[PDB]
Amino acid sequence: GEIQWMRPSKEVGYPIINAPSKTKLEPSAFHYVFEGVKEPAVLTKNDPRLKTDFEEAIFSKYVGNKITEVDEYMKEAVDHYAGQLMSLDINTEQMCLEDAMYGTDGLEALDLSTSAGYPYVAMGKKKRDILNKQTRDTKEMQKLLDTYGINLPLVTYVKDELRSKTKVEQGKSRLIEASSLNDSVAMRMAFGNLYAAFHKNPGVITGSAVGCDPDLFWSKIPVLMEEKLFAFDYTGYDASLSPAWFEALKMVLEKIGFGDRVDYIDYLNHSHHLYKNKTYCVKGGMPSGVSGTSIFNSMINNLIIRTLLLKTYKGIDLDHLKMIAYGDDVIASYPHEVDASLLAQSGKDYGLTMTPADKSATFETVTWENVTFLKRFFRADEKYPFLIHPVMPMKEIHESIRWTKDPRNTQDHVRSLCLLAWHNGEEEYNKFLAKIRSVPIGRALDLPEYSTLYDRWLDSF
Ligand code: NA
Repeated sequence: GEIQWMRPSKEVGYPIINAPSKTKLEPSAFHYVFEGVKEPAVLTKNDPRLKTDFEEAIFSKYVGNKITEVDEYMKEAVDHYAGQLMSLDINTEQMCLEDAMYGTDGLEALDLSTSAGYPYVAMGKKKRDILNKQTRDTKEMQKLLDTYGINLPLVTYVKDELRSKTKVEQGKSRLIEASSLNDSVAMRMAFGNLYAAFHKNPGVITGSAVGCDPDLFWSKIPVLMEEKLFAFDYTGYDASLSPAWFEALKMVLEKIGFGDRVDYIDYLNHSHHLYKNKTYCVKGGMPSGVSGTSIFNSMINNLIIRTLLLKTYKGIDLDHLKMIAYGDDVIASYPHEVDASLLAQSGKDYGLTMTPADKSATFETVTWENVTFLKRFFRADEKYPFLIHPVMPMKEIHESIRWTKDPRNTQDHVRSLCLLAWHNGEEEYNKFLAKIRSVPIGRALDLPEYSTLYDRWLDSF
């Protein structure tokens, strides 16, 4: 991805977009009960903690574009992945406006709390004033579609979240690209059935894990991965995607029956953005935040890995490449050992910056003991080995509980953490509950005991 130009929004006919400048994050009742080092990300150029230009840091993710066209290996990757998706019999029909708006089997309704994007965000008009979940009314929406059309600018927001000290000082805050409600609705109508098919089919056929339930899905994964596992991390995956990857994606879509609406992918690839009082144009780069983002990033990941394997290991048998992606995150396997370091090398030529799985310093062999997916390890249950525990380390959880974005959601926030933490074992879980209950706020929460979560887990399969 590469920013073509950037300039005052007024010069191109756009209003200044006002965005929050103060974080909603504040020390929670457990701030000093648990250890942590993360703080709220910088949200403005005038933040006292900044040790470098803010605007420069937040846009540096656009490292540029390394490839213009779709080469021989990419076409091969496209044919193989498309043929594989072909076996799911995905309904290629367009999804009606009502379902695209309020949901249907395999697709949740539109999130009524997130931004409505441009121009609504500039007219002070919110989603709540456009759709009614009880009515499933599509009259206002329709009227808005006809009035403002599609292919509207995306609104760039800084993500209000916890970041490390380094990332705070280096102004490395992440950005959200809120697309207009019109495009979101248009895209969910165009790809609604594709999204549904993926959500209902997490695994090695879609090569996607979006819409999955770790508690249940973890037990299915091992029986889907071949003998040798391999994985690696990406640096600025979304922003690094070159236009060629979007073209490769459209080819996949064409081959599976959606060639009818590949133009919507151009909207993602060559995108128009609004940030504060500036407007900019980007060539390449996936708009992190847009509807379908997760799925399209996952699809492109399936193309990338296949491409690097073809380029690096001619004669590789893609039919035995078993991988599951969730955006840039991936867990892959092959009957034979492969060199991630070599693949990483090939990756550079495709505009991808690949590094050792889980911040390792060197490319080490990935095993079932050290592999992670969505920050979770895999651990067989001591009593019933066929049941696999998704284990997220307590560090992440400790960092999160020390802050709050709304005192009214303390119960939900802490319960959420509990559903992640109990998998670390009973000894650990109880220590966690005890600390929570060492302060008044914690003692007033209704939290599930270990044996309760274990029983609930077994009863969920
Ligand atoms: Na883009």
